[PDB]
Amino acid sequence: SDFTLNGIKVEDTFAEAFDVAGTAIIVTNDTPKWAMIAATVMTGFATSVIGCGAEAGIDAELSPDETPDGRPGVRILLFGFEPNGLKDQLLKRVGQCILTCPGTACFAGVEGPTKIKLGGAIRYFGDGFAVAKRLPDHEGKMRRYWRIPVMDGEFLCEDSVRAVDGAVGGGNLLFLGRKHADTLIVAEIAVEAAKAIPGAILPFPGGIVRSGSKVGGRTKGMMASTNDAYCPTLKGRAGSALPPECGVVLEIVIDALTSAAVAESMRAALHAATEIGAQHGLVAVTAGNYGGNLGRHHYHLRDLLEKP
Amino acid sequence: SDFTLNGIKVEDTFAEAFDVAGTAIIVTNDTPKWAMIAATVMTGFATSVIGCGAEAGIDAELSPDETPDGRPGVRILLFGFEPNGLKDQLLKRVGQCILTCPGTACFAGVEGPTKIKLGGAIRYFGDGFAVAKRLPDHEGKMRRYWRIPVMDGEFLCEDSVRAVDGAVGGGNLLFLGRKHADTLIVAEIAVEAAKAIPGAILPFPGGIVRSGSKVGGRTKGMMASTNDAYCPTLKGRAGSALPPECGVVLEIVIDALTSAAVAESMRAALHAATEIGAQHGLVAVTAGNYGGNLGRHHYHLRDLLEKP
Amino acid sequence: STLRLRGDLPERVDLLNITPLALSGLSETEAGKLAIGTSRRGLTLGDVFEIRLDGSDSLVIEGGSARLDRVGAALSQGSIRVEGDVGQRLGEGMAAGTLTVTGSAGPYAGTGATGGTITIEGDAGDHAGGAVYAAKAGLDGATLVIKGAAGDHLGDRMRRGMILAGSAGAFAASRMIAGTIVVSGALGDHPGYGMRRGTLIAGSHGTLLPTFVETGTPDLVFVRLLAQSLKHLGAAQANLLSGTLRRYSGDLATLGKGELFVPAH
Ligand SMILES: [Cl-]
Ligand SMILES: [K+]
Ligand SMILES: [K+]
Repeated sequence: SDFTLNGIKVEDTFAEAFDVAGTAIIVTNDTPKWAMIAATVMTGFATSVIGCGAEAGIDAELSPDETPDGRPGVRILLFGFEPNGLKDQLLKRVGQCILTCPGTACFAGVEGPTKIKLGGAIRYFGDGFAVAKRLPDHEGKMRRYWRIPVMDGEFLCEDSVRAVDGAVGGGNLLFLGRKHADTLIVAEIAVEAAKAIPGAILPFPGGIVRSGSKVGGRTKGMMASTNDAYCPTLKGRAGSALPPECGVVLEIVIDALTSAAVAESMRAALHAATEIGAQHGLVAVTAGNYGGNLGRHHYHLRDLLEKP
Repeated sequence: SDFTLNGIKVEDTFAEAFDVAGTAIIVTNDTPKWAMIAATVMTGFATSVIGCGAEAGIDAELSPDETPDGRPGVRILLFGFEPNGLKDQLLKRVGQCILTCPGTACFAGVEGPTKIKLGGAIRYFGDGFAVAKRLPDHEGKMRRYWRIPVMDGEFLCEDSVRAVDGAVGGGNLLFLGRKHADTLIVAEIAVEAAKAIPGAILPFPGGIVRSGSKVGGRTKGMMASTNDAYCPTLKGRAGSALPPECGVVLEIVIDALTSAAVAESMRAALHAATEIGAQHGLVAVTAGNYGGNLGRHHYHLRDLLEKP
Repeated sequence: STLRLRGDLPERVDLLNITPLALSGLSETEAGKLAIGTSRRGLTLGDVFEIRLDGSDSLVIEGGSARLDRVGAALSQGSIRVEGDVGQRLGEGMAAGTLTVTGSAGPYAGTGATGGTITIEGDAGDHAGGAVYAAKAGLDGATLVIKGAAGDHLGDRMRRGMILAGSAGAFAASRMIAGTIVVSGALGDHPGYGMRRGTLIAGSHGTLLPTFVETGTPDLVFVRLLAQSLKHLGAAQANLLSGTLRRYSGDLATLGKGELFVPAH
């Protein structure tokens, strides 16, 4: 039953992930500095879909070659429960975090089956002065963009953005370690490994979560409560799932446009953490599950053994 | 008789600012890096109160001396329409951007007459394991803090945060310039001047706005529309408020806990911009007003002539 | 499938529904009897051309006259190549495909064309890309390429699509509903009279309308997109977008949502 990876104990559990609506947008600016500013203000306040509006993250920085604009850009993902709630959140965030940022321009990030109106709705801030243009892109496909007049110039925004089907969120694996300062470093180099997978992001601050989201609760209609089992202050008593050597636990949550990306992002995090884990006191690695019946996708750590 | 400062024309208008509910919190972490990560994710998606929940910004970074914790911190402000809406937004943001961030601790930032429950409401995530402690601070005042048990350890959060009365938001002055690339630099060194004033922040991305929020709309019932007068694409026709040399307009919006800070924050930006303005082709500087009857506070540029 | 023009046309000829899709179904003997003449005496396809047919979506007319009206009209399939000059209404209402003309074209070339590409290696006639009498719109989504020089009223009442002209005559982009016209060289007097929406870009320009105002020299993202679109199609006018341009807002007589770009200096 016990599993050992790179000399560090790994529990024989699975990560319970859920099906989610996901979409991607490419935001470009004249400089990469302001491309990042625009994305950073858009991704903020988006660590969970249940409390925050959505789950947002920056997938990758784009060079002037990887972009339809020809200007340095940013590929930024957004996830939500329902395709309507996702549309509602994208409209709010693009409208007041992208449109407001100077010199920006919004394009559709990923290809998908369902359509989401973006430029066609922000066009109404133009007060009837906005115009629409249709142009074939570098691949040969006819795309429609809106031109909203603003103080700095024109905010060009593609009419529609596509939402990919089968985007998976909630894939997580948590680390148990002796000391906060050192074990944070283990998780830090763990998120750096996971970020690299295309189409996958980590919404929480720096990718790391310190509050253990537990389903249910002790009193009345608790929807979420802290995970008393993995709390170091509640050690020694029955119901604490961590050994006496452990003193700090940190969780890593991954969302991705494709299910395979969730598994590959977890695998890379699982390996990178254990390789350096012994040096910084990493005791063990487990995954968060809810019982098996809540979430469709199960990411067993036993399948993540193969090196990347 | 329109004022000219440092060789740059300055329009003889006033900035129409409004009274707003404001509060401040101090978030501390073990390293200045993660205090900033905590602050950055909480401030995101808060550029206006009408569309985003609130208007947030980072006032200043605190050293281990300037903090009640003794750990490096960040002083971060939040503004809202109603003290009830302000309370709702602080709870959401601290609950999911501070609590979730590892190694953090939330303290009351500013002193004020009205009280806002902050720690006393997040304590319910503790699922009955959270405890309260009363301790006198370095000034001699008894303060009450909550200790919520979490995976990394304990999330310490002060029970109540104070909300200052008479916080003013919406103080703004806009720049007219020849070229986007150069005039952005004028606005960039303008926000750096404005940020320095204690108790004042600039909510929009990097402090700058490119979409001129104009009250009303051309057709039907519109709450906000683009400012066609200061749009360079709508030049030459009647109703364009900018000269032919101008080609780019950028707005700077300032919120502050005290009315005087808005004026002093405006003053520093007005002077910093014009000192370097001639170098980058800055044509003129004016301020956005709504008519005089919407906003209580009027910040005339005629009173901001005195050097800082 | 090749149609070898026997000789000079005695009357105007209507080549509608003489598309490779329609020709494939017909027999070589049966296709010859199809009348294309305007007059009562009429003319059959056999009287005009030497018909060689094969089950293909490609059609080549060897030899052309300025009396070949509606050539390629309503084309939904395949391609038609005219080695010669053509008459009015090149590809009227063309749905999709490609239509290439070696010589010059008559007036109203490209009317109501929805999709596909009409290429005139010669010069275009008056109202090229323009709407016909009582027409709701001129060009309606199809790409129109004139390597030579277009006449007066290029893109007249144009609704959609793109026009790539070498040179253009007077009153270009008049009554324009929407679209994109990039003429690489000279542009006649009074362009865009009554323009509602659209983008007009030219190298040279004549006298402008009083209802056109200059916006300045703005670096716009749309210009970058239009440039990459022209680069990808191999357009000679793609170099015109490389430098900084001077902008003018659409005719203020109507809703002034159109625009005009001309090189700075
Ligand atoms: Cl005819
Ligand atoms: K990445
Ligand atoms: K500051």
